[PDB]
Amino acid sequence: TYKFVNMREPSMDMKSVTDRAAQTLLWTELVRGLGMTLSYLFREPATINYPFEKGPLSPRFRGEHALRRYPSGEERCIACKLCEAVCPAQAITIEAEPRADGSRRTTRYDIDMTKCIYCGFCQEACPVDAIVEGPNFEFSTETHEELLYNKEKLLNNGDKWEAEIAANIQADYLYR
Amino acid sequence: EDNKQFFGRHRWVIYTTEMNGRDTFWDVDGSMVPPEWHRWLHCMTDDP
Amino acid sequence: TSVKPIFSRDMNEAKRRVRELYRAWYREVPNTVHLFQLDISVKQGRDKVREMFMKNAHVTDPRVVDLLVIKGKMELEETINVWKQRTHIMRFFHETEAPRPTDFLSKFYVGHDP
Amino acid sequence: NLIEVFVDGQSVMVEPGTTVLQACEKVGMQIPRFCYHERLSVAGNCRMCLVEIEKAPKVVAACAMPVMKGWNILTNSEKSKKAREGVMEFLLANHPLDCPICDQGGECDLQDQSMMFGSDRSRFLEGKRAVEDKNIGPLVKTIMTRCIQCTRCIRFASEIAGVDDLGTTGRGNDMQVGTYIEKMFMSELSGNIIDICPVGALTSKPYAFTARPWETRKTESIDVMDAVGS
Amino acid sequence: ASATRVIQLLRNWASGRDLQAKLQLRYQEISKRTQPPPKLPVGPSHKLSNNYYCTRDGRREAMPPSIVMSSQKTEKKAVTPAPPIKRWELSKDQPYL
Amino acid sequence: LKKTTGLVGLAVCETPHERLKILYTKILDVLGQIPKNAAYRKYTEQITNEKLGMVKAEPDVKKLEEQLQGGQIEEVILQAENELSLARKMLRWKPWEPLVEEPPANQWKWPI
Amino acid sequence: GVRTSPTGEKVTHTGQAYDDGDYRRVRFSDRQKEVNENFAIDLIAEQPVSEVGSRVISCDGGGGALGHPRVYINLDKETKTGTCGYCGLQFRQPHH
Amino acid sequence: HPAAHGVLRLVMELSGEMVRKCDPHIGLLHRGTEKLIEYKTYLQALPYFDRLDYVSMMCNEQAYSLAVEKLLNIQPPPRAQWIRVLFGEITRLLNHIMAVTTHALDIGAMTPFFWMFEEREKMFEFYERVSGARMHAAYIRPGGVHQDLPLGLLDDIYEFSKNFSFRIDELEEMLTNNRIWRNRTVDIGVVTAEDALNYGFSGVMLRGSGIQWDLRKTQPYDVYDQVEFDVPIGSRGDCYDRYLCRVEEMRQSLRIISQCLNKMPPGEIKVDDAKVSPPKRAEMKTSMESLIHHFKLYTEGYQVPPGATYTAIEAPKGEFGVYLVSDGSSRPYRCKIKAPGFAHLAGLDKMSKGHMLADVVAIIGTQDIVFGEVDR
Amino acid sequence: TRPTIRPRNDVVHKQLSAFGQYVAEILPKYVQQVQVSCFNELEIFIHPDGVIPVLTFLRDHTNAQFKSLADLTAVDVPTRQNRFEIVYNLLSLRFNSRIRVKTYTDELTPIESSVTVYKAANWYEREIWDMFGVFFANHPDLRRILTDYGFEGHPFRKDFPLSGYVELRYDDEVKRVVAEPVELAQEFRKFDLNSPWEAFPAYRQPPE
Amino acid sequence: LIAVDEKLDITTLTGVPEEHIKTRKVRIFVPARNNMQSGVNNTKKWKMEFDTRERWENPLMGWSSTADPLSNLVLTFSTKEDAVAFAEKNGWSFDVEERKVPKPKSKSYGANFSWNKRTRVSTK
Ligand SMILES: CCCCCCCC/C=C/CCCCCCCC(=O)OC[C@H](COP(=O)(O)OCCN)OC(=O)CCCCCCC/C=C/CCCCCCCC
Ligand SMILES: CN(C)C(=N)NC(=N)N
Ligand code: SF4
Ligand code: SF4
Ligand code: SF4
Ligand code: SF4
Ligand code: FES
Ligand SMILES: [Mg+2]
Ligand SMILES: [Zn+2]
Repeated sequence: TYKFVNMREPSMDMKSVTDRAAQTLLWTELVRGLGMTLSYLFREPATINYPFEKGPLSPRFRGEHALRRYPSGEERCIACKLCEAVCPAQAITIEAEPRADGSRRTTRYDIDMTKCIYCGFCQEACPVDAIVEGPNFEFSTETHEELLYNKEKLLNNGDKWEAEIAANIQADYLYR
Repeated sequence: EDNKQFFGRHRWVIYTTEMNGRDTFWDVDGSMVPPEWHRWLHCMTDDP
Repeated sequence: TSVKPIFSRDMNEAKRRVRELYRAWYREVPNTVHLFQLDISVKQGRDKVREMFMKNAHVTDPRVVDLLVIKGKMELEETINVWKQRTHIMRFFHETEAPRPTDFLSKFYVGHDP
Repeated sequence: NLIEVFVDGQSVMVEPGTTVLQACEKVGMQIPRFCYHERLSVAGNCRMCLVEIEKAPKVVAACAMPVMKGWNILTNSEKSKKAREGVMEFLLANHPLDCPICDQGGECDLQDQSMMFGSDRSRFLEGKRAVEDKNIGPLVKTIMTRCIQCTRCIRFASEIAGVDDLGTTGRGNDMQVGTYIEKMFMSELSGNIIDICPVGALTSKPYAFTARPWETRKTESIDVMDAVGS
Repeated sequence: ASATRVIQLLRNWASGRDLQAKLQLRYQEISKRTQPPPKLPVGPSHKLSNNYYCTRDGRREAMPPSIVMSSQKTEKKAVTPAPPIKRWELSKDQPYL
Repeated sequence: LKKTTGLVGLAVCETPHERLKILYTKILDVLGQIPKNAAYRKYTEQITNEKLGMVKAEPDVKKLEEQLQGGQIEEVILQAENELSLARKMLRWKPWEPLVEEPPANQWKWPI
Repeated sequence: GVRTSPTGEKVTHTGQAYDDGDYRRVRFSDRQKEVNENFAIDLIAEQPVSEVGSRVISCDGGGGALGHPRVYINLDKETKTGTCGYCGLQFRQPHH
Repeated sequence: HPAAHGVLRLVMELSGEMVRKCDPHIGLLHRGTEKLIEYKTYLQALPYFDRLDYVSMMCNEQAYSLAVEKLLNIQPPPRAQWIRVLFGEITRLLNHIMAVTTHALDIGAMTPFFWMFEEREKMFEFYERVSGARMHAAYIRPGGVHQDLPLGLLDDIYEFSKNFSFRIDELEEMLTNNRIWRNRTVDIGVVTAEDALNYGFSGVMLRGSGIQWDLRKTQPYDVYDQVEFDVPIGSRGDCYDRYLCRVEEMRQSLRIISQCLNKMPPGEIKVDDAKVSPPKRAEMKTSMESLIHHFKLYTEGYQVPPGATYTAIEAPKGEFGVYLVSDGSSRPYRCKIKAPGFAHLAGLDKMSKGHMLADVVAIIGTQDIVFGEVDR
Repeated sequence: TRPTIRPRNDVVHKQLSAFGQYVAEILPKYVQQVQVSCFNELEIFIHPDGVIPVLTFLRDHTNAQFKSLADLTAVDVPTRQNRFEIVYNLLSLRFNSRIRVKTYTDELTPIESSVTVYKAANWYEREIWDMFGVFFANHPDLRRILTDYGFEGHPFRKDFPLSGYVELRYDDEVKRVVAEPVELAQEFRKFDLNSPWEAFPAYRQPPE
Repeated sequence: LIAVDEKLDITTLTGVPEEHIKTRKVRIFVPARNNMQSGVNNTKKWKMEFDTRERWENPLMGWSSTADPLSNLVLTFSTKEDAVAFAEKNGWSFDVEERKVPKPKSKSYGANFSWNKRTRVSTK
């Protein structure tokens, strides 16, 4: 079905003609627009008091990255390179070798945050929940090099945000 | 917290005047909050 | 095998089109130097036009010549209409590229390139 | 003289004694396999290559069944698909969940043939089997929970390398592959067991954990360590 | 919202509508940020029997396009790509604005 | 009769039946120059005679539009004009001749 | 378990440390080098060994669906402990 | 230029202020999206479509997903289809708000911009709650949707839809009957129906010119054949008529959103086929087949049977099409993206004949061009 | 019920097959092949010089009113003698249908411009020329549309590198942006993804 | 319809730099089967790829850098003649490697139990 947005004709009776002439000479619809803006003036503003107030977020929010640990302190990442394989932008560089104790662990884990598109495929592809996208989004730097995270930086982010990251994963892990 | 205010303005933080070793009387950042209060303020949970 | 000609049929008509395009480019260099405020000479511009024409002097297929003159007309109209900037006109001159060595000994010294 | 056989109704002339697998190969169809290697003997125990003959009530082992005159080999029939699904179900029922920590990873025949010929779901609601890992030297790393008892390494060891220190001990679901003693499988042709093992049970120890198959670039060169010119 | 009664009256008179009925600011009427744990369904293929992938394989039922006519290889009525599209009906809900 | 056709740039015709008859007769005359065995000629002659029979049988515009199933009568007239121009061009092109040239051996193979 | 190189530079858990004559140390002047203080190898060594009276045990890292893929470790060799290789966790049978 | 949307170079010849010709120079936002898509797999190429028309993001995702599922010969589950339709209509509301407010801002009016962008902020919150990304969600995928809705999303969407017709009414109070707006828009950029069809216009351009055509009604996709809505039809084919059509399309999208909320069915969210869509995390961490399929899907990707398809949807800016060619591998062989704004910008020169500079600005606004999708 | 498999439309398949036979009969001079894919898409393969007659027929004929040019692209297949495959997507609003018309050409062979049948062909053919090097004979204004000014090479060809050969930076010595040979801080990591096990037997080619 | 008695050559139209037109030797070949798998589906199409050039280590982050535009460029061809024709018309030098197919082998399960031959297996 369909409807005509503009196919109405005005009546030509004297009362309607006089009303249209009054609208032409006396700017009725212009005063109407003025009244609408005055109403909005007296309404309550919709501005938050940043940075003392923050907009709502969800447990699914994708922000700054982090590498997690097991509750015993061991790193979760096992150098499986699934995140490196699935990364759309090829932002992850991983190099690994057997550790001293024989574990499969990474020696290099780089994420170029200027190449990352913050899509969250890496945390979907991780089989051990090692790499996650934390809730942090205020991590702007003053130089380009500071956005080239390495394994030490990501582990520090994980250790710093572990409580909030664990809470978000607990909240949203039943939908995954 | 003030639930009477409209959503978004119902929670707020007054930052400290000195954090770690930097004087933050006027220079207040949005990253000065610990992660738990960060989650509480950004409303990923209703429990402080 | 008979093939569909773009223009020019045989090679002589392709050469005629080449000469017409060369005249059009030759009469445009002073205006280009004036409008773009280039610091190069008019002689330098004409020499660059000549050099860019000469690097295709080994072509023997009339269709390839026709395509070359079509592209030359395109890049000439990008210059007459000032669609190009001074940046592109000077990109023709490689003013910032370092001179790559060409002798075997220098190439051996610099690196592994053939 | 050549005998005429049919693969999916297409005629093909094969020499007598040719197997169903080789006839399908001649017509261009590669039958799934785990224990069959053309350089080794025919074992026929993984049962992954079962195919249906048009009139036969019973599926045959394609890798070991010679073709007869006028056979129609239904490679993509319902019986063949169900047979492949059942065999893959058994294999993955006992296999361990070690793909991310497994060097075989993206170049695993169990994974590829599971993705092409098997089901997408698991019905195994029991406990799995865990097997003690053996040590056979500094070159080959054995994680024998991933073994699928295809006996390729045994056949290769004996037939090719002339070394008879590999075999199966025990029987039943507890059947194990190993030396039964602390013996190192040291030979000049040891890494070929790393190559022929279809799963990650036998993996290169110097290459352990370093890379994944999809990352690497393959350069086709020759060998200079000896005068054979491999 | 929090406002004086006179201010509300002036807003309603100027705008011409009862604004408190349709407010653009959310006051406790939204869902809580914490919810009970869900339990999502499984699906149609989570059976333990009579569930063979060969009978539910979408990709393997794809076929190469059928060659209707190939150069290499009574009075028929003229045909159309499809039956002509029927004329639309004018909306009953609100035919004109 | 109707004020507008509802389509921008398409005017209303006061004489739809006469214009349709003229256009269909012109189309039929043009098709007479096409060879009899040409597959193009038979089909368009059939559809034109089918539509020419309808326009000479129904005097009401609305009923004729419903019977033709081609939209509005102005759209039908426009389609008749397009068909006439195509008939002239096809008379020039002569597409009923055998195939110009078969493609190379592997020209439509896919995947490849 | 951080360690200090002879040049005064901290050593990462991967053993990274710039050489004495390496020019790349200039990037750390007037700035700092990012090294994580916690060493996962040290912590997992600090973890104890769980004794279970079964030949085969299963580890999922703890948390169930929040851990790692469940794997089964065979505790038959009495000369060493069985290690879950996802989480590096050691298990043993009650001896003596 | 404020009116040039950032990456349009319009080389104009003016006699005085009358426009003699328009020569749109595009490609200032050409990135090589199609070449990069050729180099990525099918799952890795989804965000590329997310970033093409960055004002109708879930609509682009839906078009790409429909094309890939048509090639794969699979079917999304009913709940996934209803979620797709619901978020497609929410995306249409977002896009039409952006279009109308930016058009009015190029004209000179800004208060509606601010109001309707507050509404856009609320819809962005919906996007972020389902997906975690405020705009580039990458939520609609071949086989269904990535995740299920949280347990309050439908209630909040109901509240938003309940309080939105008043916002549209306030928008109309400032523009619909305003004589200044009527003077600026009426009889500007008139395009005839035949010209629109030949030049290749689609969507609001055709409907404003008066052609009764809509893909959601004629060639339905997902569950658009189970919802009732009206298709606005213009009469004069100008900027004012296209503005009226867009406002009425916002109201009809409100209708569709209400129907989707009331008819949301239970069930799963992605095709129950682990060879195309990934299994759940618990199954991946307990089942060997599920772990294998997770590994293979996220490293190599599913293979798509060879073939070429052209699938189009009624995106908010017109017909958005994808011509996808697969050679049987895990990566697309060819992917041509047909953006509706390409043809409209091609037709910009004809529409601006005999007009002035401000008229050309209004014509660009009424065409509603996004140069991300124009240039690709 | 088979909830995970796309249902098929045999009625539409039959309609498309009938119309393909119809057009192949009407235009034997140019039409070389007609196909219907199993998801109901009609595809017509013609001789490259039949573009104008075939498209004019499909636009003006009463039983095929394909008044809208949905799309116009090309596909580069190096293994063919005529590598470029020009594809026309047409939409008929009268019969609520869509059709595809495919022709072939190589680097040096022009294709007649269809700006006289559809007006969108102007920018579509400009883009085809810009990205593939295919020349269109009677084009009102043929030039680059998407690439940079003075850009050399046609990027969408299969033999063109992903990152091209030049890159841009601002040089302070000359006070302008300059073009220099491409040099990457990190090289694009090429992944070999194809599995060595055949996935779809229905598409298997003869061993030859 | 004109007739040209010339070899096709489009190097002047491709836009490739003269260095990468002249100093490049592509390799036309059928890829060898990956020994780690028994599948043979990747050994059916010819490939054309360029010779390897220098890759060095980035001073920052230690990544692998390159300066060769054609390092990742691999083309797929259905036939050796098609691949050679493409290489010739684009002007690159080329080395062609003939396809290697396994020779047919006589397999018999009954040979595992020969009465007097050495093919008898000591285990199963
Ligand atoms: C001192 C403070 C005054 C404050 C007044 C504020 C008014 C509200 C302010 C908002 C308006 C500002 C933005 C509006 C600017 C544009 C307004 C506008 O368009 O007005 C022009 C308006 C529109 O014309 P069109 O629609 O284009 O029709 C043309 C047909 N060919 O036309 C006008 O000329 C109206 C101007 C007012 C005319 C005065 C009314 C005349 C009535 C006469 C009766 C009295 C006769 C006196 C004799 C008495 C005998 C006893
Ligand atoms: C950049 N984009 C998308 C805009 N709409 N820009 C604008 N200035 N209106
Ligand atoms: S969020 Fe996406 S783009 Fe960023 S590192 Fe993860 S996979 Fe790569
Ligand atoms: S997917 Fe997870 S375990 Fe695998 S390499 Fe990436 S972060 Fe490590
Ligand atoms: S052998 Fe194959 S299936 Fe088994 S864990 Fe390794 S990669 Fe996975
Ligand atoms: S170790 Fe490998 S080669 Fe040996 S039987 Fe087991 S799966 Fe086969
Ligand atoms: S391959 Fe034949 S049974 Fe194993
Ligand atoms: Mg191995
Ligand atoms: Zn564990």
